[PDB]
Amino acid sequence: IRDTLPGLRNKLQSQLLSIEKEVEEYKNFRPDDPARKTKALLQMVQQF
Amino acid sequence: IRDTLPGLRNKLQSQLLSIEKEVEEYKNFRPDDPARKTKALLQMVQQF
Repeated sequence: IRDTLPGLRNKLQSQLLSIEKEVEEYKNFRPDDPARKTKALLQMVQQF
Repeated sequence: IRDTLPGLRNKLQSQLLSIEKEVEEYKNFRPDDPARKTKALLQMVQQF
């Protein structure tokens, strides 16, 4: 199986990269959190 | 005295028109400004 792992380890390391950004918001989410709620509202309004 | 009044009235109406727009965002002001602070922060960030 090896002799391909460095190709495959990178092949799914990039996959982990493509989601690590949103995983930051998702690790510590608690309902009713005013800080996250208002920050999301502000960025949504700005992009709108 | 009564001849001059129309000019004063229209000029002061124009001046109140000038100031009312600034009063629009200044209808209310409470200590510690719970939401005005966030709104002004967003305005400054967008301006920057």
